[PDB]
Amino acid sequence: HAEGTFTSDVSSYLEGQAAKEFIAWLVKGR
Repeated sequence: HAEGTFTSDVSSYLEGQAAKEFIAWLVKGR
């Protein structure tokens, strides 16, 4: 922890994961 100090990963992962919702929306919209 200490903004860079590992923390980066865990967060980026949350982001990288979350994205799906919209990534798929464009199909999972009809």
